[PDB]
Amino acid sequence: EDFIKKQIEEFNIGKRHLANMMGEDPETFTQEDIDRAIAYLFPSGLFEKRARPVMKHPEQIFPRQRAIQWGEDGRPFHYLFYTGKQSYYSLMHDVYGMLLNLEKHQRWLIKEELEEMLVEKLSDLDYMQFIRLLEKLLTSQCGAAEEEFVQRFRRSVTLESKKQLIEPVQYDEQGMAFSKSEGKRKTAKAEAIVYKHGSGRIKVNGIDYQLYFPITQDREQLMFPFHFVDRLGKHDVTCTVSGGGRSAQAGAIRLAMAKALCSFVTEDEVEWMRQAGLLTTDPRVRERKKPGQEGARRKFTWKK
Amino acid sequence: VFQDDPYLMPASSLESRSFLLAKKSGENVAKFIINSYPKYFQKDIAEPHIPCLMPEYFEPQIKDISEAALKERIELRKVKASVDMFDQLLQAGTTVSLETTNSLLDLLCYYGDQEPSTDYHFQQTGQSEALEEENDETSRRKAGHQFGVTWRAKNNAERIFSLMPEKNEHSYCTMIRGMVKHRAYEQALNLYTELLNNRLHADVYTFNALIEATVCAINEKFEEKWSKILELLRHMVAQKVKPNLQTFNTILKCLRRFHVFARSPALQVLREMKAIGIEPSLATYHHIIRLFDQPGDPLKRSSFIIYDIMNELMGKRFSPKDPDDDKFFQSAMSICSSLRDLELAYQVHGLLKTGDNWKFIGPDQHRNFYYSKFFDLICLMEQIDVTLKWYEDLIPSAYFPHSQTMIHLLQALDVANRLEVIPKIWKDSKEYGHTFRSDLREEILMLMARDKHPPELQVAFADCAADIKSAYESQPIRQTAQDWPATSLNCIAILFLRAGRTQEAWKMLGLFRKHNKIPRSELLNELMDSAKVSNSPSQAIEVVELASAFSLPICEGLTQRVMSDFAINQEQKEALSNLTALTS
Amino acid sequence: HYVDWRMWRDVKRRKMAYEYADERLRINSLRKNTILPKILQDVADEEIAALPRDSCPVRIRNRCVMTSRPRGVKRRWRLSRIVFRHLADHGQLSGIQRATW
Amino acid sequence: NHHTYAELMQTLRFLGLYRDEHQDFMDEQKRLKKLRG
Amino acid sequence: SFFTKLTADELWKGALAETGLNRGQIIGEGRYGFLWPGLNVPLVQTIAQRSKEEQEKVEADMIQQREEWDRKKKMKVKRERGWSGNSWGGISLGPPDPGPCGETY
Amino acid sequence: KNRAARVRVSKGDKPVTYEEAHAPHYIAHRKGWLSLHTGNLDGEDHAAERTVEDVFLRKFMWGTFPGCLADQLVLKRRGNQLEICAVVLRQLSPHKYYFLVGYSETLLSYFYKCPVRLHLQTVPSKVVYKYL
Amino acid sequence: ALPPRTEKMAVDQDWPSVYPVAAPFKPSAVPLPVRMGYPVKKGVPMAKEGNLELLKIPNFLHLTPVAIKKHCEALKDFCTEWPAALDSDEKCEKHFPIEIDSTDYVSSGPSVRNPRARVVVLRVKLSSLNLDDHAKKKLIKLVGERYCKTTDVLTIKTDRCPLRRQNYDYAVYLLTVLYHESWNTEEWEKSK
Amino acid sequence: NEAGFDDDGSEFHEHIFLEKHLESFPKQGPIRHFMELVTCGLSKNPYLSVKQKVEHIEWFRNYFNEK
Amino acid sequence: PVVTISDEPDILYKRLSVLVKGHDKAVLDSYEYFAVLAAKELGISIKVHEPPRKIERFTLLQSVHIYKKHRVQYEMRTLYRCLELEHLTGSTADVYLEYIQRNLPEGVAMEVTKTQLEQLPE
RNA sequence: GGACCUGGCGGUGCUUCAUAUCCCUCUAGAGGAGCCUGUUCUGUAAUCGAUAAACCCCGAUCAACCUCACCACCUCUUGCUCAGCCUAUAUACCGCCAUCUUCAGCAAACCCUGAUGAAGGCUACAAAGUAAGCGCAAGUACCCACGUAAAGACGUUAGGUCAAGGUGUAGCCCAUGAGGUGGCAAGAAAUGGGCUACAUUUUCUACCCCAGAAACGAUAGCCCUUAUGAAAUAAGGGUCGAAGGUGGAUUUAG
Ligand SMILES: C[NH+](C)c1cc(NC(=O)CNC(C)(C)C)c(O)c2c1C[C@H]1C[C@H]3[C@H]([NH+](C)C)C(O)=C(C(N)=O)C(=O)[C@@]3(O)C(O)=C1C2=O
Ligand SMILES: [Mg+2]
Ligand SMILES: [Mg+2]
Ligand SMILES: [Mg+2]
Ligand SMILES: [Mg+2]
Ligand SMILES: [Mg+2]
Ligand SMILES: [Mg+2]
Ligand SMILES: [Mg+2]
Repeated sequence: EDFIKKQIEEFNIGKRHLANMMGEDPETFTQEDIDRAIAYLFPSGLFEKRARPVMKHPEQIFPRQRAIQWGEDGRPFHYLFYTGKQSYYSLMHDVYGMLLNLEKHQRWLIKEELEEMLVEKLSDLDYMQFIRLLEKLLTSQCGAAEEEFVQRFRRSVTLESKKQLIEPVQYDEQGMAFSKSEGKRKTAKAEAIVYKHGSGRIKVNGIDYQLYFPITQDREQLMFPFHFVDRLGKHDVTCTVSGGGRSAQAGAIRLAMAKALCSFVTEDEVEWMRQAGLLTTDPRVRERKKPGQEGARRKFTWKK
Repeated sequence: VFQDDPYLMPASSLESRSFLLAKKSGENVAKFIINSYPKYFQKDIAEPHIPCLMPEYFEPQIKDISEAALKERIELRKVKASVDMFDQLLQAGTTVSLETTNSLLDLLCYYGDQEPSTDYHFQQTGQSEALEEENDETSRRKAGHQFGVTWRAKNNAERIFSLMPEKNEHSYCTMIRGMVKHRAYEQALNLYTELLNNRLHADVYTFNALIEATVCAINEKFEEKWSKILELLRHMVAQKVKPNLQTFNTILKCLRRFHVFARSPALQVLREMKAIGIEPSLATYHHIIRLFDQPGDPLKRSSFIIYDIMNELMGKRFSPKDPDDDKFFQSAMSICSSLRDLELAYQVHGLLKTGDNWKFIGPDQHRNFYYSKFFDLICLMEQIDVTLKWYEDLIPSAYFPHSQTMIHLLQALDVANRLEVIPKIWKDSKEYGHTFRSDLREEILMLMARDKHPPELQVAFADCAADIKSAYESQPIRQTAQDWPATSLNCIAILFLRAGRTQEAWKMLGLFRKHNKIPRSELLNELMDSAKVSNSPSQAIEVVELASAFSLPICEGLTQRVMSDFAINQEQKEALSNLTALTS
Repeated sequence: HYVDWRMWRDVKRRKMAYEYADERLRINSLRKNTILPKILQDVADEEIAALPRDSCPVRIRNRCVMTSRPRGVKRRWRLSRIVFRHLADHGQLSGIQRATW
Repeated sequence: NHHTYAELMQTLRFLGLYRDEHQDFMDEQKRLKKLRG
Repeated sequence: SFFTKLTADELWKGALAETGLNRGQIIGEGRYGFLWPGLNVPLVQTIAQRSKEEQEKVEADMIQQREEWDRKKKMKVKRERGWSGNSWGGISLGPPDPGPCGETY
Repeated sequence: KNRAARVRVSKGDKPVTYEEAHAPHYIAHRKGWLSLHTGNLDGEDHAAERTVEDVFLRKFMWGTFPGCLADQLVLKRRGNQLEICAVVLRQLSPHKYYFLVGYSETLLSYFYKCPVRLHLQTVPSKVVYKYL
Repeated sequence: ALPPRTEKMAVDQDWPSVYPVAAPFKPSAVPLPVRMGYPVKKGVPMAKEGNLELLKIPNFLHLTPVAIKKHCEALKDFCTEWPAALDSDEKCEKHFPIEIDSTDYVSSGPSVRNPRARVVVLRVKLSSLNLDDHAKKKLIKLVGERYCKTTDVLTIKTDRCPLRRQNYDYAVYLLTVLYHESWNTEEWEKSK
Repeated sequence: NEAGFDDDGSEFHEHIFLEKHLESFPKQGPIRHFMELVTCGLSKNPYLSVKQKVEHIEWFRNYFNEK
Repeated sequence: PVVTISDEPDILYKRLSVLVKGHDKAVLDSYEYFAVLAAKELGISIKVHEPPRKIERFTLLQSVHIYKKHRVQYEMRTLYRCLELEHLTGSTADVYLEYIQRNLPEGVAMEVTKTQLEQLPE
């Protein structure tokens, strides 16, 4: 469209004008630098990242307007026009034909992605039948051409990894070896320093565990990682702690010592204690009272 | 000063002046409302106190008959109230002091027994911009007359000056200055003689007023008035008063009134200036510039003093000293335009660009005249690339081009044969509001249809000519119902033929028949060439018929071309033969 | 020209409290100090209880700068609940969001 | 104070530099009420 | 209080109750009649204010123009009768709407 | 139901602007503020009189540019430089426009006692974000 | 109307010249088709020529990096240099002993009276006093709530007089008369 | 934040040392105790200037005498 | 370029720290860039810091007459950005500080600046 | 009267469910005692409004005077106002909300079906439905994508407010408007919600969880002092040392 063409012209000229006002008057002003330049030029301060200003090629801004499907004869271009779903039915016809001629010889796309590639609205059962035929074609022994068909329809996965990030060993102090990790639970913070050898000693805010933790439940919480990894009296710790309470501080310490001992124990056992549940933060935090209630979830008296 | 919205930009100098005077209207309009109701704006909120933002009180707060009330009414410049209550004090028998009687006669002599004008005076330059090329000698006789108050015999100033007991130098000085300001020159001279008899001293302003009065006196020769001016300066030296810049500038204004015989006295005056040691001003140079530049002088050696002037004046920064320092630049480019000197034009444009000297352009009309003449001269003798560079540098940032310039802007392009720039300057002119200027329209149409051009230039010309025809059609019912010029019709018709807009060309052949305008033989011959291309015998017979209807002496050759070039039927052949028989 | 009579009644209260603040201030301190004799105060008492009952800073009701509503005013903007709601919900009061914590 | 505010609005409306739709209503309604009341 | 005033769009929404009028005015006309230079009278540069006769005559013209305005509201429209007045049975709706297929009825 | 600044849905023929369309829960999530004055931050004194003057400006300029203010104004306030940026339509004559600019330009300066500046922004027709 | 100065404007045209001062957007001046606003379902973010959202943005158009650089060519005129007082805090402590807090609270609108802008507090080191032996005990016992023990700093605060310069005077006067009363030996120092 | 706002060059000894305006009575009296109390209050006043401090003093002086 | 070098030795400003309070972090960090590059070409030593945001949340009623259980809650986001200048000159002060002060943003801008000027005892 | 269309209902059928709701279940309470605070009733010369869910520590994030519109008594007339009115109607309304909603529908414009009736429009191995727009969803706030917030249309209930303010209609302007001064907020009784208890996982003291000792309960009442205020409600001490023995039916919340 002439709209699209002049919008393009205007972006190009305005992009060059954008590098002038900044300082990158050399011709190559990238899209990241464009976002950088408009950020500063006019400060946003709006929570929606679409409600802020923008300067992209009209291509991404304006949507995909489908071309005319018939010339000046009437006479629509695609042969499956009067289905109203030319692209989808042409694809289904093609996939059926490759299944047929293959039988004579012898993750998956989401619905929105398929609709984007076809530029046509689609029913969920239409998507389901397309996926079913495509699975019929991979299950059937197909050739390299129909392999590139299945692979232009299949997309990426982006697998993550769940191995605990091991802290480096800081061979420091005078000549000792330690790891300095962190932990947090219920507004409590604990930075912990664990030396590889030392046969047992904690210095929670300057004093030992029997002084900072008079409660045996707190002492059990401090035992927990060692007694799991069978290294009870074989390392020694020193911990600084702020905020929270008598159990939140102990939990933050427990997490910090586990996340520091990871460097001193093997990778199979750090996986084992992650499975045991000593290497994950506890997201349980206090909720908020609501206007018109008598607590976070607690309500008042009579409502029915 | 103008807003950045494309609807609110002025397109012309007249529109810009209209917008500025409308804004100034809104300003004295808010001043009137706020001073009429000061109670609604007495609450100050800003710290510190901004006395230029608190409202002004114009009503006299002292109602008792007292000299403090006289001082209040003089400070409020209420002439009638001050006169009436001075009469009240005289009736009460209270002796009014010499200083406040002096302030009262100061007010009376400044205002000429009238109240100050309620309009802040920004009128009397309302001349139309269509008469800037004829009769600056009758324009002087009707433009040198501000309708000021003539000094009436037996006014309130004379009554006070007779009534008060002890006459002093300040009172006599103010009386002489007021008489000179209100054109009582002979009375001012007689009062100066009375001052000399009474053994008082006149100050610098009074002596300058006396110089102006002696010159403005009627029926005396320039030699006699010059001798009188020399006598007044001798009296100044004898009274030990030191002359100054405004004294000598008044002398220079007067010798500018004294024309060719006063050229050497101007040089003597400037030499005595530099000898006594007072720096001449831009108004001084404006005065001797406008003296030496007079129409009808066959020598132009009087116009060589402009190069003497600039040779003294490069590189210097100036401060305001005299009222005509803003007229200096306008006068000198009048000289630069008159003598056609690009190097001196550039020289004083440089003197303008030195520091803050741009300020000494002054008002908008002077600015428009200055930049108009500068751009005329740039178009007249500069090379076309630096003319267009000055065009984009000056327009519309510095000034709005006048109607005449448009024509000239073209003549330079026609000389340089850079006719490709015609559509853009046409678009600029239409943006600046020159759409309804018939002389411009005619000029771009001839320069545009003179020659055969490359086809992309031809089709751009077709768009421009289409919009010109659209404007001509879109002028309904103005008293200048300007009939379609035959030249413009012929040119637009040639251009639409050249770009291939043939059907439009046929329609305005119909417009030719409507407006009874004689078409040109070249336009005709192009119409037959188009009819040959289209293979249209009916169109060929149409243009032959129009030529016969206007009885043009080309019609026989056109008919012979129709027979030679088309396969024609017998009834059309008979009609063409009848048309040739009618023309024969 | 005041929104109501009650607003105009406080604008009068405000004014003559502000003008009659010094006299009251002086005698009152003299009241709650322990230096002058028990009887040397009975006199100052008269002056206060006799100083008019429209300047005592006990009758100042921080009402609404826009629409006289006594109860339900937020001091920082001198506005009632629903007027502050109207302006902050139409978006002409800077910084005021909707609390979503 | 409400007086400078509302009385300047009074005077500026009576000078015609201010058009308040509210006073236009009451003006018009009081006219159509004085027609009958 | 000017502060407690409101827009007219809002005053009428309440007056009509249809959810369950300033057009005859020039931009500077005042009761006092201080005819300005940017409004009403064009832009000689002289502030002035009309007299008691020009004001009364102009406002009399305005109130008469209102009266003729309520007349052009309170004319009568003529509806042709179909089978009876207050019926719909012989009422001719116009020609059918032109077809979007470049058509005409 | 919440009825604060929510223009309800008519029949699909109701022109409406970005500002009017967004509801108060989008007040700085999608809309932002129409008046930028500093008083509503943590430590400041005079925010009340800033708002009292704010509603005044909105109604003065509403009654002084009669029926030409397309959407509502942007009363920003940096230094003592109050600014009344506008989006006024293209119907009245420019000399009248410059007049009401000057009249306001000086009258709010003498009411509030500081530099007040109006930077109009003429627009052809009242804009439409969506038809409700 | 008029075809705008945006497409009249070309590249290599000076933007510090185009926008001198801080001013609201003016998209006709702006040669950038910048689009703002949550879009409609099948549409784009709103255009540039009429947005109020593009108006309400502070608009740092006036100050572009190159404008900063050229601005301060002139702004470079007005600065001397510091001496070799050294980045070493002990060196500047040796060279210039005391420290004073004297602040402004800039607001934005009609007035500049923020009374709390008269706060003046003074921090001084006894190891920079150097003339204090048993007279130090005097200073300490005299100032009760000050002299934290970990760092040897005395902090006297004045907010008792309306002006900042006479508050500075009150800090220096109280310092010197505290000093003189500390060096004033008094008759009851021995019966401790 | 203090442009203008001179207060006639108060300069630190008129504001808080009111001994020059104290007008000494016999100092051992409760009245003179009051003057110490009120003097320290006007010293710790930063909102009032020295001129309103001294008219506050003379109010009490006038009235204290009046009795 | 009027300079006017006058008489008395410098006031010796230590640690002129600007605390910038605002409603909008995007204006605050754009301001950070404007001041950081200005101090870079000024020669003056700047450092950055983020003093943590305070939310003033508060509750009002939603209905005009009754229904106290249905309430609205409004909040203020006050964010701070500290821009501390260390080892700067008295002349250096009212030219940089002045440039920034005049080129301050609107309602989302405060410039609380503490100055620690050094001096000799007396 | 006959026959239908649509909707509501059914102590209406089958199936699948609810999960803090439906039951069986789990934890802490209400209902029993005292106190605080609303409301009803009684009372008084003494406001008004809310009044099953969706009123009842509700307009009030708040009444000694003020507030205040109530009452008594006495005064004011172009009255802070080109007046005013807290006069009547929320069954004329704007405004801002409750409720279903702890929902998913509301739908312009077409098209088809019903012999061209009210109306209706389903079958993916598919039989007429296509759909812009609002709503859920999505995107945002807070610590995550989780949870909690916000959000939740059309309409329902002439549901709530002319008393927040504005306001149509009808009324008053010797009045129903304006001001000053002093009182109104008491329980033979009742009920809603909270607070504290009836102790031994308790009580007092240190400590802020390794002791000593006891083997109880008023934030009421009277007295003293203080705070603030012109003028005492609040606060501390003193004194005292109630009823009360973990509360039936029913019910609440998670
Ligand atoms: C007597 N009824 C027919 C009635 C009449 C009017 N108004 C009029 O007819 C008066 N019309 C005049 C003034 C003469 C023009 C009425 O205005 C009313 C009502 C009914 C009430 C009932 C109210 C009741 N409330 C107080 C508990 C109730 O049971 C409900 C409810 N949904 O819970 C109501 O509907 C009720 O609140 C209500 O709305 C009524 C009226 O408004
Ligand atoms: Mg009939
Ligand atoms: Mg709700
Ligand atoms: Mg009711
Ligand atoms: Mg009443
Ligand atoms: Mg909710
Ligand atoms: Mg949602
Ligand atoms: Mg009802």
